[PDB]
Amino acid sequence: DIQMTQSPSSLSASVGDRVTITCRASQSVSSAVAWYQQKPGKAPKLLIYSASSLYSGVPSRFSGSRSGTDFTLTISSLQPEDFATYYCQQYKYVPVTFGQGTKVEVQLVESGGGLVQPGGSLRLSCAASGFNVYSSSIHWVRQAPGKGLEWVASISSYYGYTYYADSVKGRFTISADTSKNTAYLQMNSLRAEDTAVYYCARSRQFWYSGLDYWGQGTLVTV
Amino acid sequence: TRVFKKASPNGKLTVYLGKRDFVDHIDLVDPVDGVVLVDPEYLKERRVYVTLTAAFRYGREDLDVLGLTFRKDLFVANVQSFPPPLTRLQERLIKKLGEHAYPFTFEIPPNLPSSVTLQPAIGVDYEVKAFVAENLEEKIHKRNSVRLVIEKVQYAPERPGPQPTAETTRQLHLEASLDKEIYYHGEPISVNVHVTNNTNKTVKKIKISVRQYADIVLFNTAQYKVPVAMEEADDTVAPSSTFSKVYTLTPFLANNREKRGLALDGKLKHEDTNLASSTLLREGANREILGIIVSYKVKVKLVVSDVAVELPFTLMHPKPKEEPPHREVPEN
Amino acid sequence: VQLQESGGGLVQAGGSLRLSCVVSGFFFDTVTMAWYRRAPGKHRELVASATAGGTTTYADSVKDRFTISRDNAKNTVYLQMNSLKPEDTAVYYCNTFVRSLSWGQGTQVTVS
Amino acid sequence: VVHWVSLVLYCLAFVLGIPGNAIVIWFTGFKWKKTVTTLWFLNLAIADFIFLLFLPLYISYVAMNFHWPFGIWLCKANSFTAQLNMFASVFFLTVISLDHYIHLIHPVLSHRHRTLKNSLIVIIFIWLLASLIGGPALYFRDTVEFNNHTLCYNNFQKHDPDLTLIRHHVLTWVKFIIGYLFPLLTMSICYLCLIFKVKKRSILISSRHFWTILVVVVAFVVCWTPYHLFSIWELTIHHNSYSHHVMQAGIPLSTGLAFLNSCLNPILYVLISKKFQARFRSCTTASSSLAK
Amino acid sequence: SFYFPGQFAFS
Repeated sequence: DIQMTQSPSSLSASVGDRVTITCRASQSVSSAVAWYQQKPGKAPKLLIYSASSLYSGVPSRFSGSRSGTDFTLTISSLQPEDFATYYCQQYKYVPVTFGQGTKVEVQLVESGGGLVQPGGSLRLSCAASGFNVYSSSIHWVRQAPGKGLEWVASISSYYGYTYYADSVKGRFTISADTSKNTAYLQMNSLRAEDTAVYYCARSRQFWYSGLDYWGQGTLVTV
Repeated sequence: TRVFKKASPNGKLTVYLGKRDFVDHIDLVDPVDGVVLVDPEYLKERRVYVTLTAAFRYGREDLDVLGLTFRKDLFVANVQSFPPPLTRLQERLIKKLGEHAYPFTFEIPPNLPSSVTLQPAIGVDYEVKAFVAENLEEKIHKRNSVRLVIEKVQYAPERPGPQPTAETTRQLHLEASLDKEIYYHGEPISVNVHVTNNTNKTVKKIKISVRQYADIVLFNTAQYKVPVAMEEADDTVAPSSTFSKVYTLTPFLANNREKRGLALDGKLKHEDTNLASSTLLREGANREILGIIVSYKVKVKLVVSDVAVELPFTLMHPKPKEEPPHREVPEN
Repeated sequence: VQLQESGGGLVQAGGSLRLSCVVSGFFFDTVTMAWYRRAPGKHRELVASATAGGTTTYADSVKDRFTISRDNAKNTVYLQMNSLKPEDTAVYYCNTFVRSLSWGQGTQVTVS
Repeated sequence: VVHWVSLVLYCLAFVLGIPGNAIVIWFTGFKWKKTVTTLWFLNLAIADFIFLLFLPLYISYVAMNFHWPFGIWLCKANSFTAQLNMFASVFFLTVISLDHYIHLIHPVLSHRHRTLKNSLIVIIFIWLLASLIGGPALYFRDTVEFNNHTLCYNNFQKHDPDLTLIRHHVLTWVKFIIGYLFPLLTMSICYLCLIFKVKKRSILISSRHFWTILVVVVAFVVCWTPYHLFSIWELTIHHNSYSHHVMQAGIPLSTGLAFLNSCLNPILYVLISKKFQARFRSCTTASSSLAK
Repeated sequence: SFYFPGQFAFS
């Protein structure tokens, strides 16, 4: 597969500085690289969806550039509302992998989740509103406590394609109800290493441009 | 900017293009700007030029029964890149590659069909072929050429259109109306079925279908219809009543894989795409100009124990932000 | 299409490097192979041509300084370094003149 | 003079039709493209191959100066298989022409009959029709023994002579109408209207198609008019109380022309420009940089 | 008259 690595594991700076975060891809991927900012206790927010194109809403200070495989993000000035964790994701292939995270120092709601004994079953209901299931792609991403993000599964209702991660193949299934405009994830044979916060993220079905909207959090402990 | 290049199977004669997408406005088509690159050697004894063929296959297996290749060239333009203006992109390529860079530019005329294929290849496809030949008409080998394929598509205009309406009466004053004229791909379609029954005859069920017209014209006009969706209801009305309800429909490809003759967007490779976007033609000047024309019309039918209406609409992609990759983003 | 190559190192000033670039896969035929150096923070720049016959051209800022020898019999090309400059440091790449090959990892040289 | 050229025609037709039909029968060995259009050629090839297998018996018949050796053991089945193969071949040509017309004018086609099951059904039906029309040739033949030669001819004088003057008229007229008149007429109505009638000349391709249509039509007419016209004229003049003396002396030439047409059909129909390449038998898009 | 064409030219 492809592993995504970030050069700085911990960055310390002050207000009014120009910092550079370097993220190198294992293989030669295209400009299809997305950057995210995850506040502590909050879902990640997309910043750049093409490694060079600014998102609608993010301040113009953030910028990206590429050279071979040297995708990087530069911040002109670090305001107090900037210290968070930054992740670099490549979405050129199905096994999308997020970065290790750099420490700087339409609504989707999900239900379910609880203490389940190993080998049990659990269902997560991703209540989706403000968009169409056929015009969007639903992806499920988990996050171990204090660790980086990990992709689980995705569904594309327009083409009827379902993709699963190698570690959750067969044991996990994904389904979506078109009438109710909701996404459902059912888990079977829950192992001890599946304790993570599950996010129901959305991406545009036509010309994928990163995970625009994320969930809230339904951390499941076994 | 990360321009696109496609090296030939031979160790030279590569082609540079800024983007593999050229929109077709209602007024003029964007020029095919690019630069062909070749080493100083192997060229002095010949002449280099780039072709542009608007191929159109209308058969299968490429059968040659009775000398019928099943293909058709709609627009062939050849420009001689051999030295006897340039845009910003073209001049940037010259200063980077070096002195031995030869620009080539085409000019696609209006009233040309877009790159639209059919689900099984049959469909309209463009191609940019670059090869060197002094005679300019001798046969060229496949290895000494670049099979760089491009596609031309149309996008929805900023100005919307009026809401379609139909009032076909029969002795049942049916009155259907869509939400809006402009519809994007993968978006729901809402149609009103406000009717008024007055005769003693009673309707059994209401059938609503969306059909795609593949107006392919090669010798005679064709009207192939594919019911991409169906919303057969069970509602009924008695004399002096109505069934006004906003039924919701959504065309897609998950349940339309088995259907034959379905029209899809131009495919550079075997990677799959969505339904073919509606093609816009100049008002009044539109006529039989060959190619494939795609139009969409919904249909509301009453099964009495029939009254049918047609409401045209446009199903097209919006304006892209940066560039369309034209391939499965999460491939493999 | 592995395009393995080596020859990088650290040289103070005016030392020979003798970079080596081997080609595996497609036949060499009578094509010309160039040498591109990527300056830190800059793009790739043409240096030499090395055509089928003996017709070698240099760049404006490197004329009468470099020397390229081609051994296409064993599918190898080389560059000769003489009287280097502090600004000569770059990540040298080996690829065809028309850049028809995948850009593999290039050797890194440093001049002090 | 007619006998020598006729024998040369039979020899050339057999020699160029056995491999010509054999090669197209396998369809480049094993590809075989199980589609209706491709199955037309395969069925035509096997029918013409059976025709060529039974041809050498007629070759000896013509060569030995009408000295046909065996009776009901040979000719009673030879007649049936000859009619079956010939009428199946002409029916294959006419259905090929009709199919080409229908899928070239391009109406809604897949709904009516353009399916593999319908192709098999129509093939079985057309083979059954050919067998039925070749039927009475099998069960109505006598073998007269005159001047040390045995002729297998029709036997209307045998069985019951209670029949009126119209004895051979119905069968020959049916063969002329069904077998010659309908296929030739529909081939004309298709090709001439499509090609010769300058309809949509903008797309009337002047390439190999425009010449191959004409050569097919001219070969068909020049190789099928002699036999039917001569048979009809001879029957008419013989039944008109004239006895014909010996005025034709060259009717096997018509059969040789028909054999030559059967030889030419698989080679000209299938072995064409694209098939010549089959008989004789890229890269990946990347991306570069750009100064900003 | 007496099998002058003999109604035979082919099958």
